[PDB]
This record gives sequence, C-alpha cells and structure tokens, in this order.
Amino acid sequence: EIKKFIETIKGTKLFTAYNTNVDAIKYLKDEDVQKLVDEFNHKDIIERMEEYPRIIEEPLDFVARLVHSIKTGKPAEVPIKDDKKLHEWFDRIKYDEERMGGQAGIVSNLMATLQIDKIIVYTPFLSKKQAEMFVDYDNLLYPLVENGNLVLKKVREAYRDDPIKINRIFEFKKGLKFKLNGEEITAKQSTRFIVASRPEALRIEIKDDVRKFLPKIGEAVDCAFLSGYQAIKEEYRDGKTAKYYFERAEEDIKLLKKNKNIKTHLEFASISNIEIRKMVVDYILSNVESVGMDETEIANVLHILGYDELSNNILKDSFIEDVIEGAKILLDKFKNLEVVQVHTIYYILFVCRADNPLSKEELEECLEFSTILASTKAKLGNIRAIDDLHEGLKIPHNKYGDLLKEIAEKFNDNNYKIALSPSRYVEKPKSTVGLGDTISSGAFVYYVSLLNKKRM
Ligand SMILES: Nc1ncnc2c1c(I)cn2[C@@H]1O[C@H](CO)[C@@H](O)[C@H]1O
Ligand SMILES: OC[C@H]1O[C@H](O)[C@H](O)[C@@H](O)[C@@H]1O
Ligand SMILES: [Mg+2]
Repeated sequence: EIKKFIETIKGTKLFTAYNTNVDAIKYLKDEDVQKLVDEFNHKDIIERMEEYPRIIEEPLDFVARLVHSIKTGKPAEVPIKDDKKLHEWFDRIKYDEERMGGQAGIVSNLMATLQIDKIIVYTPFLSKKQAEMFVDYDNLLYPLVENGNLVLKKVREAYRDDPIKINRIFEFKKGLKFKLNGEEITAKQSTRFIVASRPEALRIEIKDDVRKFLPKIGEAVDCAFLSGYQAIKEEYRDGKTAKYYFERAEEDIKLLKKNKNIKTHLEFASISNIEIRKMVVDYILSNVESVGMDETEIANVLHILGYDELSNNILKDSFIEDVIEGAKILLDKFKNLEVVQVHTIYYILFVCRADNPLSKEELEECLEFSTILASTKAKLGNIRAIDDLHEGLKIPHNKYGDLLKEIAEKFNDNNYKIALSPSRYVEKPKSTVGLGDTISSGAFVYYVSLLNKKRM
C-alpha cells in the first residue's frame, strides 16, 4: 500500500517556486509565554491586541499577535519591519531547531524524500547554509545560467554568496497555558505563529537570466507548485511595486505553460496585507489549475470575491456544507481551475467538476495518500524516509470522519465530484509548520500522477 502510493508518483516531475528560507522554530512552554507577557505591562498588551497590528514594528506588536493566536487557536503569519533593534530582540530568543522553510523548500524536500523522478526548485537567494538544508538527492535541481546556457544543478552544490532569509516559528500545543491581566488563557489547538521576514533585496520573481528558459523548464516537468506571493510588499524603495511582481508572476505561469500544458497549483497562506491578498486572487488564482487553502484562506478568498455572508459563516461555524458551497463558487468563477482543495485539522477535501477525468474513488486515493503524509509529519515533525510513512498509517481516522465524509459525499451529483479524507489526528503533534504544504503538495502530485496515468 505505501509501495503502491510511491510507485504511482514516481514518474511525476515537479517545478516549485518561489520561497525558501530557514524556519527557526521555538517549541513554546507555559513559562516561555509567561515570560514574554511579563516583559510588558499586561494592559499595554490588551490595548495593542485591540489595535490588531498587521505588521510587527516593535516587540509588543509580536506579543499581542502571538497571544491572539494562542487564544483563538488559529495560525497566523505576520511580517516584521527590517530594523536592527527589532531583529536583535528576536535573536535573544532561544530557538530549538532550524529547518527548511518556505513552500518551495518544504515541498522540494518532501518530493525528494519520496523519490519522484525530478524536482526543479527556484528561489532567488541560495546561500550555502540554505542550500545545505535541502535533501541530498541527485534529481533535486536548481536552474543556473552558465555561458548563456541553462544548467540544472543539484541544489546542494548550486549555492553562492547570497544573503540568508530567516523566519521565526512559534509552535504551541493544546493545553499550553499562561496568565494575562488576571485571566488564565489555555490553548485549545496545537498550531503556530509565524514571524515573517520580507528582506528588501529579496524579490518574489524569477530573475531575467533564468526567466528566458521558463518554457524549457515547463517542458522538463509535469506540474508546478507555486507559492511565496505572501511576502510581496506593496512598495519597494527602488520604486518597484506589488503590481510589477504580480504581472510578472502571472506571466511566469503562461511561460511555464508555453511549450507544455503542465498543471499548476497555488498554495495560499496567511497574508496580512489585504491588498496583496487580493492580488493573489486576481493575478494567480485566476490562472492555475489547482488551489490549496485552509478554511480561513477560502473564507478570505470568498470575501475578496464579494461573498461576505458565506465567508463569515465559514469563519464562524466551519460547516463542511458551506466550505463545499464556497469551492463550487470558485469552480464556477474560474474556468481554468480543475480542483479546489481545502484542508483543516479534521479533513482534506477535493471539489471538482463532474467532467474531471478522475473518478470520485481516484480523487479519494489522492487524499488518503496525502493524509498519510500529514499525520506522519505531525507525529515525527519531519518525513525523513519513505519508511516513516508507516507511522501515519498506524493513526486512525479522527472520530468525526465517517460523519464528515457522509455529509460531503452527498454533494456528489451530476455536476460536481467531491472527495473527503478525515485527518489521522495526533493529540500531541511534534510540530505543525508545513503540514499544509505537505498535504497540499502530496494531494496535488498524486492528482497529476493519476491524470497522466489515465491519459495513456
Ligand atoms: N495534530 C495533527 N495531527 C495529525 N494531522 C494533523 C494535525 C494537525 I494541528 C494538522 N494535521 C493534518 O495537516 C493538515 C493541514 O492542516 C490537516 O488536514 C491534517 O491532515
Ligand atoms: O508552510 C510553511 C511555510 O509557510 C510560510 O508561508 C512561511 O513563510 C514559512 O516560514 C513556512 O516555512
Ligand atoms: Mg498553509
């Protein structure tokens, strides 16, 4: 059964862009949080939470948004300003581990670990330290231009004297507790709060040298997993703007498809700036075949598209019926879209049109594979070998499963195909960062694999 999953994906080839970084991870304990809040007047924390800062300019902004994430039990990603004083305050924190971060980095590593035929990863900065966090696999490749020719080089050997990007990941578990202004706050969910660096010099783009060869890169692969748009700023000091990078990124997608119509996937993320979030919808979502979102992310998209009541209902009640309705709206709105994927702590869902070449059972097989990856990663923290997948396979489907599945399954009809795999939930997960990327990329690569297998 693991064998069979691995065989099925082996011939699939993947391009991924644009974001790789170091994720410096802190596993928060009660006392770590208590110490963070005790550095401030508890009243100042409550007042700053009322303001809801969407960018971290001083440590109090961080503490406010972290408490908010713990209290609501919801993940968030919030950018920092680049100043020294703030950067240094964050360095005094003792991190427990460093690992590959960023969608394109995590997905690359996963697919190298799973031993698919080829992975081509692009990111603009590739320092030695960064490159050496990639998995050692001869067919995990980075595109270089040498004497006017495209060279695909093993990523770990392709490094140069580039700067390094570091994001800071604050992981907490269900049951974590602390006191703020007399109130004991207890985490009801295990999740993570991300402090996002957006270094001025690091652009979400393919640089001109490589960009000339995007069509050839597309022909070399079967599909593309794209993300990183979440770090685009409205303005750069050199006068470039979000619009410039978004127009360019939309064109990247057409260039990739120019000589081969590969499947492309957008992975959404928590995007603090609502103007950037809108641009991801307008420029990227409109041009891809697959989209991966959590529940909050689909609500956010729906709100951008003017479906305010449905989006707020999703946020409020998380009814699977409402999520499905939202997915259908996306399918109806975006003709290029073939599959809408939503993942929550309870399930992963695919919504497709009836005309999709895959059957409902084949869609299910994609999701069942993906859930094994995600639960393995939740248990161990990392998927280091194919053999690790036996961990995920031991964990049973969560107790809401038959029920969620039953509800969703009734929306299969003449117009739409729906598949749902309940999560295989682990009470005390080692970590949560990258679980979505793991599930989304697994499901998508499996989907592409089954399409191509059927086409022959
Ligand atoms: N504690 C956990 N234990 C096992 N699996 C987990 C989690 C959590 I937190 C999330 N997930 C799985 O990751 C996917 C992305 O949220 C979800 O869809 C889900 O499959
Ligand atoms: O999916 C997890 C990744 O996604 C995010 O968008 C973060 O920027 C990155 O730090 C993290 O590794
Ligand atoms: Mg995600």
